[PDB]
Amino acid sequence: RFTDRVVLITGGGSGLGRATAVRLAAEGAKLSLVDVSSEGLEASKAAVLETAPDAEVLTTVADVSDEAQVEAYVTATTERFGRIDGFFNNAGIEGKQNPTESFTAAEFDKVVSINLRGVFLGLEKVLKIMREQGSGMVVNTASVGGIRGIGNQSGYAAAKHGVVGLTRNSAVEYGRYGIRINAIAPGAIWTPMVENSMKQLDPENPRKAAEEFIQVNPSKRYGEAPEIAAVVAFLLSDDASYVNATVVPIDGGQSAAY
Amino acid sequence: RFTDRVVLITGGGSGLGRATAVRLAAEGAKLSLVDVSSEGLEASKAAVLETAPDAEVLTTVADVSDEAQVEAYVTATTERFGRIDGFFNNAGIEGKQNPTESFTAAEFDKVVSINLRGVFLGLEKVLKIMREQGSGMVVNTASVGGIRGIGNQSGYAAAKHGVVGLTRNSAVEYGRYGIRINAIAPGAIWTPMVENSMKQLDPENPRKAAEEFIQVNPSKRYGEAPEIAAVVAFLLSDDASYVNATVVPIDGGQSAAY
Amino acid sequence: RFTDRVVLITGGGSGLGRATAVRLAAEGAKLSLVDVSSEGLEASKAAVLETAPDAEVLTTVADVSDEAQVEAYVTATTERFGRIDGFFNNAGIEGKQNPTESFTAAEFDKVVSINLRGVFLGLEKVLKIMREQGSGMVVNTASVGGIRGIGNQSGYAAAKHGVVGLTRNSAVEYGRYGIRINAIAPGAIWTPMVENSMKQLDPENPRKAAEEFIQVNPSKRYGEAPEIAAVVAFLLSDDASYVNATVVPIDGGQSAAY
Amino acid sequence: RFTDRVVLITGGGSGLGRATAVRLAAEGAKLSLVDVSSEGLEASKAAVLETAPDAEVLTTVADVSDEAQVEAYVTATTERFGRIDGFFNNAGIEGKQNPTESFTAAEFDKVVSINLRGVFLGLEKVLKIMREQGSGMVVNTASVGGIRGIGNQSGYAAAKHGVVGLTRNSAVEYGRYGIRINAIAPGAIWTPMVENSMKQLDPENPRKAAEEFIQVNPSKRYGEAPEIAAVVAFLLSDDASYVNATVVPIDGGQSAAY
Ligand SMILES: NC(=O)c1ccc[n+]([C@@H]2O[C@H](COP(=O)([O-])OP(=O)(O)OC[C@H]3O[C@@H](n4cnc5c(N)ncnc54)[C@H](O)[C@@H]3O)[C@@H](O)[C@H]2O)c1
Ligand SMILES: NC(=O)c1ccc[n+]([C@@H]2O[C@H](COP(=O)([O-])OP(=O)(O)OC[C@H]3O[C@@H](n4cnc5c(N)ncnc54)[C@H](O)[C@@H]3O)[C@@H](O)[C@H]2O)c1
Ligand SMILES: NC(=O)c1ccc[n+]([C@@H]2O[C@H](COP(=O)([O-])OP(=O)(O)OC[C@H]3O[C@@H](n4cnc5c(N)ncnc54)[C@H](O)[C@@H]3O)[C@@H](O)[C@H]2O)c1
Ligand SMILES: NC(=O)c1ccc[n+]([C@@H]2O[C@H](COP(=O)([O-])OP(=O)(O)OC[C@H]3O[C@@H](n4cnc5c(N)ncnc54)[C@H](O)[C@@H]3O)[C@@H](O)[C@H]2O)c1
Repeated sequence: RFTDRVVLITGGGSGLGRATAVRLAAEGAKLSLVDVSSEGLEASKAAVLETAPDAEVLTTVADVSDEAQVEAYVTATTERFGRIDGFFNNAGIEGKQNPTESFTAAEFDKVVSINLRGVFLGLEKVLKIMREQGSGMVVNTASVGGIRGIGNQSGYAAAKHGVVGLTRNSAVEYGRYGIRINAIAPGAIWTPMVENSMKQLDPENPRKAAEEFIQVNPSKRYGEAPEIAAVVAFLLSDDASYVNATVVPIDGGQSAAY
Repeated sequence: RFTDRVVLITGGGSGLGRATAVRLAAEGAKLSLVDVSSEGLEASKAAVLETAPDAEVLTTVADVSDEAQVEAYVTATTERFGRIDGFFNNAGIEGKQNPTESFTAAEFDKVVSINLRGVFLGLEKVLKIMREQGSGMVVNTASVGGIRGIGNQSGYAAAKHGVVGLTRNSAVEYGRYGIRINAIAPGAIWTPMVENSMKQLDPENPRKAAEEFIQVNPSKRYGEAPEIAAVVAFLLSDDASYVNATVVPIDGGQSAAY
Repeated sequence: RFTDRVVLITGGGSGLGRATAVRLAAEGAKLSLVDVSSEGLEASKAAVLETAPDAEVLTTVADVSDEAQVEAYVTATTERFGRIDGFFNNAGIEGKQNPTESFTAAEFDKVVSINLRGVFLGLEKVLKIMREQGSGMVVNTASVGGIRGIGNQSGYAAAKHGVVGLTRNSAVEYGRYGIRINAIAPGAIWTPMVENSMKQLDPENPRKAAEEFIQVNPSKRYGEAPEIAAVVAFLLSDDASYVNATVVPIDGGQSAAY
Repeated sequence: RFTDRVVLITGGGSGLGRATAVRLAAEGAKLSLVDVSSEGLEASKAAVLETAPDAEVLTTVADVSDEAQVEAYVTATTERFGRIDGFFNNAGIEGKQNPTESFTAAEFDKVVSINLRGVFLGLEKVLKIMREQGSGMVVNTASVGGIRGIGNQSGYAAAKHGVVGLTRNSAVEYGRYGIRINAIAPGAIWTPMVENSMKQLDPENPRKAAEEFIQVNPSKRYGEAPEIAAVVAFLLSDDASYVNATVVPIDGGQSAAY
């Protein structure tokens, strides 16, 4: 579904970004990966070539919270491929866990700058190009914490709910051009962020924390990165031609459970 | 994604059911189509064979509001294919439009028996088979009227919201077996039901009614049947392996717009 | 806020209905209580008179699943008071717990006839009267099971989600007259229904079942009937003059928690 | 319901903040009003005293985006009253209307700093006091734009959705102490912010813009400030003792309408 289509992925040097890069490459996509980690980008490109030896992959180091660097990764992508067909606005961090009264303004500002502002900046720059093209698909990475309350994550909760807001508002504005903007709300997916999250929950026994967290999930298991990549591939393809402004939870069913 | 996978579709003699049958067959599925209309079933099978000449298609005439007939189509399916990998619980009617005070108990009961009871009976019989298999994917057809208020459709609104309830409740029960149960919430899709709906809205000028209804939609256009089939194919495939108890609107973005 | 105002309550012979009757009478309301239990209705009236000695209370025995009896209680109410200012469409049953494949059509039909059809019939008759008056407030009792999946309650989940649907659809139709129609979504409130529910969950140890069920609740406790009555009094008063088509969870925050 | 109870209100110098101050004072509350406008505060206190001459009202000039000033208004409140029983975290601005690609990072940052960061800072300082007290009620002002997509308001949509996120996350954290945190989602309420919003929509004819905007609303009219104050009074009182982590739309029913 992606033969010769250009997909831009932020946070493409690890986890969901990498898994999505691999899935899209398998479907024929041309890729532009963006991340602050050159080490991660190198590994993601290598992972991609293992699945698709002829895949064209561009890598760019950029901090999504910096507007100048956002313009930089967008320019790098268009100069290399000449267009942007898909955009996985995915970069993000968790933030240090703490109850609201102890979360701190510094940490709140940090999480908001990357998770929310970064997503806004990406949309501001990429949507202009897509409107001129008269086409384009976008997926913003929210979280179940973007539609429900997890606790001890003021910054993340505010930022991820904010991402859903950007998704709904932008979708209403650009849907008339054929552009589709949706968000995914991943739950407990075993990625580097989630592994570290469990480390925060119980530094002395992260394994116990992880096992305990998933007990209440209807599917009774953690999801894997490729399971998220499969949904993102759907939302960036022609198969989602009439899906717009939606939030798709990928959580085994927990957000719908009482 | 459906090579030799058996998919059972109710309401398979027209519209969304037919479009989904065609898309799934193109992906290699074996099909069991169910409908009250033998003539519609014949046309759907011919349509499937035009796209996939070697497709195996079973057809069964059955009224979903009758428990005996529901058991009959499920039995016909297992005797023919030996298993059920996917289930598109899609049959339904709109009901005669009227404000709540004039909707009538007769029409309310009619719509509920087909749109809600029919979906329940399907789940009751099929989920047993899927649990025994240790696998299965289910998609129940709700509507944007199942998550929002459209007006003048007491019966449809109650029944479709009910379908969402069955989806959420059953998903919480069967997710532990690897089974996934989700619902689609189609909006303005041009099918025979929507065409007839606009005729009810303004018998004197159905085209004017259709044009006026879609003016507020963010995508500025009606959706087409294949656009629904593409989403159903995703939700019935391995790509939706961690998606459960969700409702996916396919409405150009209108349910999310204020 | 209810001096001289007439409020009609179904399921007024116990739990939430009785608690609401007491609260409304304390606020000066005239009452019309409806229930299948004559014993309950008389105990409710007695409870009302303890709080408001001069309260005017009418009691009518009626089964809400029977349209003729619904018309009977509405007529009894208008013949005695001459108008209906508020309507707490509250009667309901839980239904025998069982997974979807074992829920049975008989039990499904039973729960739907009382919880869903009963609410529809009440709206059909009462909304005509309120439209003619040019005023009126309605509260339909849904449940957290009407917005989330609890498990083992196909009938209840379908019917309560259906109640939310009736609420949204009817609210869109009658809002223009100044009429407001909203729904409440109670969670773990200790009433006779919840008491019996825990008995179903663990017959040998219902006390342990109740204890374990509430552990995950953010408020860490069960709600009490008067806490629901307070919200209903708000929704049936002039304070809710611009609140329409909403679902208000009264669950300590569990439906919002991941 | 508020005899001698201390309620702190940000954005208390105008619109919803002022109307809420008046309603709460009528119910016996002691008030602490916070705003960047000294004239606004003076006018609000005068309005309160006209309704309740015996009310105790403290006013403090502070910019909610500045942490030092937030700590200052909280300290001013506790030194004057010794406690904080209710908190209406309400201050906010709209932001200049523009499609996403033209919204600008500067305007995005401005709206987020006041509407989102301001709400977080308020919760961080006040929830500590309420936890120590073992009691407290909080209402954060979101918007229909915090649960739906309005269009042309990237900053507002992101910030208000973020407010809903803080509401849910904090509510899950503090519900165990008996504290309740909820959000209101006002729609078209005729206040100074909305009047200015219509001027942005059509500078040439703001009246036409306003009339056109409300046409689709189910209630067929704009809401008034006292109608919001009535809901906030409910949410800050004992009547909402089991209501937590919810978002209550006060929009005539439009967010529920398709
Ligand atoms: N339950 C949940 O909330 C949940 C679970 C999984 C993922 N997610 C979301 O999915 C997305 C990806 O997460 P992941 O699991 O793959 O984590 P990850 O840490 O494996 O990958 C995130 C990538 O983003 C990069 N990154 C971080 N800050 C950046 C910045 N300022 N500029 C550019 N790149 C930056 C990191 O270096 C890393 O390569 C994130 O938005 C995350 O919040 C949420
Ligand atoms: N906006 C919306 O609400 C919207 C728009 C399109 C479709 N839908 C839903 O999609 C589903 C399919 O709709 P469609 O557009 O393809 O309509 P359609 O009328 O073209 O097809 C519906 C099929 O269901 C069959 N059917 C009806 N009652 C039946 C019964 N008792 N037993 C068995 N079969 C029965 C019909 O014969 C027909 O073949 C329906 O559930 C419908 O409610 C909703
Ligand atoms: N968590 C939850 O889902 C939850 C918790 C409490 C209440 N509720 C809902 O609140 C409402 C009140 O329930 P409750 O807790 O007070 O239980 P309850 O059993 O104490 O009271 C319900 C009343 O409804 C009456 N009733 C039942 N069927 C009837 C019929 N056919 N016609 C007329 N009256 C009839 C009963 O006789 C009883 O007096 C119900 O709709 C219930 O589903 C839901
Ligand atoms: N449909 C909607 O979205 C909608 C409609 C009305 C109100 N609201 C929300 O309700 C709240 C009140 O709005 P309103 O209608 O009363 O508008 P308003 O302008 O009349 O009052 C808002 C008050 O907040 C103050 N304020 C602004 N920035 C501030 C800052 N940095 N520090 C301290 N005070 C500050 C203003 O001076 C003003 O007195 C806002 O949060 C607004 O977003 C939303």
